[PDB]
Amino acid sequence: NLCPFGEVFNATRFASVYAWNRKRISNCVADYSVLYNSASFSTFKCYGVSPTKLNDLCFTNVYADSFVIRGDEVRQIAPGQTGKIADYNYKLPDDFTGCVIAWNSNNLDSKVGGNYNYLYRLFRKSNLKPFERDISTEIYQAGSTPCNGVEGFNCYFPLQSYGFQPTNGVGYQPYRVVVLSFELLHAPATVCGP
Amino acid sequence: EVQLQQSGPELVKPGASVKISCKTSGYTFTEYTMHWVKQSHGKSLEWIGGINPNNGDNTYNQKLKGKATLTVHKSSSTAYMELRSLTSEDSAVYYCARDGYPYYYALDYWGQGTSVTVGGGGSDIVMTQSQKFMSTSVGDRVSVTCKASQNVGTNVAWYQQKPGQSPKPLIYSASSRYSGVPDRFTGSGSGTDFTLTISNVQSEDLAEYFCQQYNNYPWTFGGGTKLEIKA
Ligand SMILES: *[C@@H]1O[C@H](CO)[C@@H](O)[C@H](O)[C@H]1NC(C)=O
Repeated sequence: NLCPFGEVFNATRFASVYAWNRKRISNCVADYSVLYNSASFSTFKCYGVSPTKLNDLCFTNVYADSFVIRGDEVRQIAPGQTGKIADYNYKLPDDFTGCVIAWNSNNLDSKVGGNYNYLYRLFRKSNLKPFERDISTEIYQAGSTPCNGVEGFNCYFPLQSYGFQPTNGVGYQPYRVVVLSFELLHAPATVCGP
Repeated sequence: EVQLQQSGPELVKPGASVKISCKTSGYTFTEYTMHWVKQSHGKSLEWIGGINPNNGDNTYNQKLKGKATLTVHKSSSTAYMELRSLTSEDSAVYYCARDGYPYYYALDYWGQGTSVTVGGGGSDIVMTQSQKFMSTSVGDRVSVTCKASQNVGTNVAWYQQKPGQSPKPLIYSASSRYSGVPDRFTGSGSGTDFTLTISNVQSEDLAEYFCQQYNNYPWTFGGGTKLEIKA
């Protein structure tokens, strides 16, 4: 009947970016201008698609991916970007079709002397493929000597903690992010809008 | 073209301290870990420690009992080693060298060396080259053996050194050749027994040959085998 976007956008907890969450969305109708004309979205960028035109289109499947990153990293959530987040955590394909929605979540996801519950992957042997997810925590080998699962010189736990405090620069504050991706396949299209 | 240019010789007397540099070029400095190796005159190679230049992380051979400290200067792409409380036993040639991981393992480029003149841990791996000198004839097939006191898998490298030069990397991962190394050189072995084989030995193979393990810290080297080549 109606696509459950409030379920995604208004969730209490958000995933860490390295463990980003995907909600599949099918067999429903929703107004996207509800979202575009919503409030306090500091980023609303679309690719291959216009927000207003989403009401006139039908897609086979629509995925809503959500996670939290730093403010200065929201720019990496875009086709063709590089950096720790795009390379190791959440990668959009070069020909991405969808929208990227972000908003500052400082006073929900920070803490007194720092919230250290959101993590990101700082090390990885190779870059992620688009929409790949890596939740492993194997020790990362930075030199010729193997680590054998022990942290030490050139042997690093691969995740790093976000230093989310109020009084950080706003570029360091947490932002929640939702990425909608749209796919039109041979099968019947069940996500349309009014 | 990678280059590690080290600073010039030093003469000191007991109790004082030395700081030597290693200026790099030809590659992105922060992408490769730098190691330091000591060679006492006529003696074998000893690993001092390493430093990851991207984050400043470092480690040291406990044999040095804390007398070395490694630093880097990312701006000038330069690594430093400072030695303190120098004694008679610290006179040696000191090398910087680059860990080539993840492409060519172990020490794929070396500086030219810096002359400085004035038992181990129970779990340290000992690499034994039981032959110190071999004489063969041109054209022979030569086998240099190296035994590890503990299993080191295939994390073994071989180097070649001619007098007055830094070691030249020949073999890593027990059996792979570094760039530009002739096919006459092959390495074999796994576990604890390793061999370097030179097929059809030539005059330019006159050198001393060293094995090394990088399976565990401290990195350790065999004692070296000098190869003399006669007509
Ligand atoms: C999230 O909740 C707000 C009210 O706090 C509401 O205005 C908004 O539409 C909700 N988002 C949805 C339903 O996608």
